[PDB]
Amino acid sequence: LSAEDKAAVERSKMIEKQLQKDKQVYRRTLRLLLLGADNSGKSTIVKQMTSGIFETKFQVDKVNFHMFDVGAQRDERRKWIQCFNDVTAIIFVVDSSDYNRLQEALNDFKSIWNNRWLRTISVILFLNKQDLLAEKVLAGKSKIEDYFPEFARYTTPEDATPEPGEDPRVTRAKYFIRKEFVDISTASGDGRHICYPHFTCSVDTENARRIFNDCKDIILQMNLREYNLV
Amino acid sequence: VQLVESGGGLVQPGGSRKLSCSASGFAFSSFGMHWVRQAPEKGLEWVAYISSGSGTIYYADTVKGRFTISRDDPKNTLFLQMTSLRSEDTAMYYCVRSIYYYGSSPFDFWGQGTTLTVSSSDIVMTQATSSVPVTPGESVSISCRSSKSLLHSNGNTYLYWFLQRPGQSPQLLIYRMSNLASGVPDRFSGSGSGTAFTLTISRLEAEDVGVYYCMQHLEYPLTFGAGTKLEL
Amino acid sequence: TASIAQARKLVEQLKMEANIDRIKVSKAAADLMAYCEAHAKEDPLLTPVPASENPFR
Amino acid sequence: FFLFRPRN
Amino acid sequence: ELDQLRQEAEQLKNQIRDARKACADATLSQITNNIDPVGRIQMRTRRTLRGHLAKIYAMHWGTDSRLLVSASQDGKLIIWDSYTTNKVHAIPLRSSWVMTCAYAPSGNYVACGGLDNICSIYNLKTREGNVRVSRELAGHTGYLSCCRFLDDNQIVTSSGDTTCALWDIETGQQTTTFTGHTGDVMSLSLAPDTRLFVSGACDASAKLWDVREGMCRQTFTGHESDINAICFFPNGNAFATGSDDATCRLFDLRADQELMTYSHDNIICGITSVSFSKSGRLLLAGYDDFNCNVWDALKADRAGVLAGHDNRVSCLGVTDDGMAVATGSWDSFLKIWNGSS
Amino acid sequence: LFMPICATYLLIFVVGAVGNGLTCLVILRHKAMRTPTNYYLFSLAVSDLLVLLVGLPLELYEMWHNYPFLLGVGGCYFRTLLFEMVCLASVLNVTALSVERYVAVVHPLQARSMVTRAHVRRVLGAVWGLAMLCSLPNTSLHGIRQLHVPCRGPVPDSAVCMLVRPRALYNMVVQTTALLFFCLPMAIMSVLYLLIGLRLRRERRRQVTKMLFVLVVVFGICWAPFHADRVMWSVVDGLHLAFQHVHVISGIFFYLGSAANPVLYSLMSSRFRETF
Repeated sequence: LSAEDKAAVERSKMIEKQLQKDKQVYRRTLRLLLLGADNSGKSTIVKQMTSGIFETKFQVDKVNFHMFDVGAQRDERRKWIQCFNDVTAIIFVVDSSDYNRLQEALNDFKSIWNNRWLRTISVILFLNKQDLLAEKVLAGKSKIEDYFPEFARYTTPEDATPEPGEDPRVTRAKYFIRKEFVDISTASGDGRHICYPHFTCSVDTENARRIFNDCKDIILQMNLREYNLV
Repeated sequence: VQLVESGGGLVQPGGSRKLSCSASGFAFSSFGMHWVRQAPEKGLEWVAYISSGSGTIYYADTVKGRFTISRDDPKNTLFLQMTSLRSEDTAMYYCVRSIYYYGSSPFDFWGQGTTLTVSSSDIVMTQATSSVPVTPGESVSISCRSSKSLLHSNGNTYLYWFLQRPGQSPQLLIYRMSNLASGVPDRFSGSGSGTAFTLTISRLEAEDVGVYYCMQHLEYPLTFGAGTKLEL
Repeated sequence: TASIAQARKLVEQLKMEANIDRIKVSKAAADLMAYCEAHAKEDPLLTPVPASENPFR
Repeated sequence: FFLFRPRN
Repeated sequence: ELDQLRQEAEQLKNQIRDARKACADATLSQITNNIDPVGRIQMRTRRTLRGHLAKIYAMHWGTDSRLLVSASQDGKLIIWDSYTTNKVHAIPLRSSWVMTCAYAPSGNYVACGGLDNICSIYNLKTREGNVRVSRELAGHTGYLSCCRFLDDNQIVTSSGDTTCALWDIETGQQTTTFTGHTGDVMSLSLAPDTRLFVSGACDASAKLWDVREGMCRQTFTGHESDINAICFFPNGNAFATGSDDATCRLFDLRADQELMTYSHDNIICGITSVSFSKSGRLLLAGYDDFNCNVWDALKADRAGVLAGHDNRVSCLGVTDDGMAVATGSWDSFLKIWNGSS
Repeated sequence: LFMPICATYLLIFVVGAVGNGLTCLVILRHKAMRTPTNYYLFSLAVSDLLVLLVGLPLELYEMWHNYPFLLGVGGCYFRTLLFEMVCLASVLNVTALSVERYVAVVHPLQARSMVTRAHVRRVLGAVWGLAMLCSLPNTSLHGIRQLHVPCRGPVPDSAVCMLVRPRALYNMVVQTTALLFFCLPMAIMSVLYLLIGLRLRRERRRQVTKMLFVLVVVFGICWAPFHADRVMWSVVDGLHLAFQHVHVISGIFFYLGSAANPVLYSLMSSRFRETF
């Protein structure tokens, strides 16, 4: 190696040092993809925590989270969703204030769930805007059975312990929405993905902790499989 | 882009002095740095080298041990500490910028200098003549002959050409033969056989007056030619 | 409405495409084959160069 | 009666 | 009357089909049956580039046939000296999800873009020493899918916004916008003369565009699914395509129709990248299988395979000198392949 | 005497060879099976396979030809060293796997630290280097011996590999290796698998919690007879009929473990079942 080639190799080695020093960070960070219609409070969650993509960053218990919200991109999701085949979780937010919007949300959840490339990505499912759902179902001006007729026969499962201070009507409605999404979650996938339904509202400060616990479980299952325990 | 050297002055023999150069306007961390001296009315001579990240340091045999080269990247300052000065070390010390990668142009920037007054296997570079009289508009040729073939197995011919105008730091014209850095491409050119080299000026102008120095960059003891001074 | 303008644009572009001066696939294939054979001598992937001319070895 | 030897 | 307009569109489409059928006096397989077969191409991994932290999406060759630019979703463009495997530059990007990279034909600039909807032009030859963002080019209601330099000042871009755009880099403005598609445009190929370029899109059609006139000269519609990759034949008279359907197709501009189709029943995975050899006799494609396959562009026979990847090949660029084939994969490695002897 | 022992040994040999070959072949052949977590499994498979190949064939030979050692003095030292190294290496592979699987208790550091092959190479080097280094002290004591003076000496006129130094030093080595490579690994495994079961118990998989202690029990059953043999010989004279039974049964159990390690650790896992 001539005098110049040795220095070029030194430069390459320093670049390798930088690449390792930021590889450590990259592998310590947990990548999250945030999806949901405009009716859904993705913006509210991110405010409580490159027009095409917004990289929010937040930290819980000294574990770094990267949260990507895909913005001004056409709705034919099929293509760019290939990129996120290697993310810790998909955070799916749906507006629980029931309307015809919710069936479209269910179809979108299906499309995300059954995607060839997301075959191994867990979905953290925020059934957001619970305050509005409670108000709406207590007022009764519009009732979920108008759009989802199966609610006329649905009765609260006993195993789902209700939250304190919540009316049985609200509990039944929110549990029905939760079940309607979970059914799509369970109909396909041989355990390679799990949905983690969480109810939340705009004022909720806990969402980062919920994502932390869900990523905990997802990484735990990935380890159990990778290390051959399961 | 500035490299401003500090220190210098007058030193009694056997003393110590601490030259420093401040780098501004470029990513100092990524650049290798050289010290090149010029004794009064004599040619350029290589002194020391410190690579990026300080991974590699080299010294001239006439400097080993006596001088130490160090850099402080966050303060954008290069240093050269001299332990036992001698009358032979009286020279204007230029801080020289270098960056090394495929297609890079080493030795592309030279600081203004710091005047310091004190009260083999090396590739010998020979320049055909000390002086060449010329007038504007003439085509000119300067030639250098190395003691070793600089054409490496890599295909590069590590020969450099510098122009030093009166009262100015050397300016890099051709960094590997036929590669032009600060060039006026219609005027400057260079070619060589790998052991004999020549620099051609197609149409000389008043701005071309100065001493043209050849340098090799194949072996670390970096050896400049004595220089050819064009006069008009 | 936008639909009628979109349809008019579509038909205009279709007319632009219709009038192009096509050639027989026979001559097109002949030209591609002629180019392939003419430059076959200088394709390091089709006809590997010796290890000395190969820059990567 | 013959002696086996340990699996060293 | 919109009904008459759509009926006229149908009649024009039938006229197009009639003309193309009338021009189909033969077929490429019939004409080329007599040509000597290529034989088994046994390309071997000459270099492996192991720098990237994550999936490699795109790579491009400099005109010098020695330098590479390689993009990974970590947000790094690493410029590789292929001969020595040295890393010439590591460019940290302000957006991590980068889908395309381009190397200026002069070598002065590299472009990159992705889900940021911005084509970032980086200056590699600054006086300050560091690579800096020369300009950011931003208009697209969609991710940037492919970018290619016409010169140091003009760059074509394609996006999921169903449009391609010709940008004036000095001003940062769209000189011309190409709007004839209906799905996401996924790949661009500039003709050798740089007057025309062909864009494949998810609408299963490849369209030829005149860079100066700004109009779609022709549309090609042979595929069944998204055209993930496109590459001009070296003489500019034909171009190859690759689709999610595991079929490549060779289209001729003069004949305005498919000349050949490249498919084998052992392949059930979509083409990710396509590029020709210097002579055009070899068509190389990446597949998601994960290996690459070399196709005789005229005989349609699979001439060889490049197996050395642990995940799907995402990019495939033949050197302008024809001397090597680079192949990037989601396994974070680039493999440079060359002939056996 | 011989034929039943030979039959059991060769059945164990075929079963364990099939298992270990299959796990190595799956690790190598399929792209999704060369993750760094799999290199611990490959090392374990290699260790158990060498335990079978180095011990089981030559043992049967000794089951029929005690007098004379076939492999010679250099072969004597080489066989003792390699066999002891592979046994200790299997033990330390299991212990390192138990420590690495403790990441189920500290969940994200597995991804943060193991995913780099540098860590797997470091820990495997530690395993095998320790195995060789701690194999050396025991193996230095064995050297081909024969000393009879022909007063009315017997027919055989041959030599055998055995303890050249004093039996007390061999007892020291045997008991120290038994402690540090059965009792300490056993304690580590028991504690760490109790903790794994405990943190998998915090809810609101069961087969994992069962299988972990199945692993601990198999380790005990399979290695206790081995150190039992070595200690029994080091501590003993007319009793050697008991040792005659102990050696054979301990061989059966030890090589059954050497064959079962693949089934427990790699083959029954979800990943391997999905790639057969």
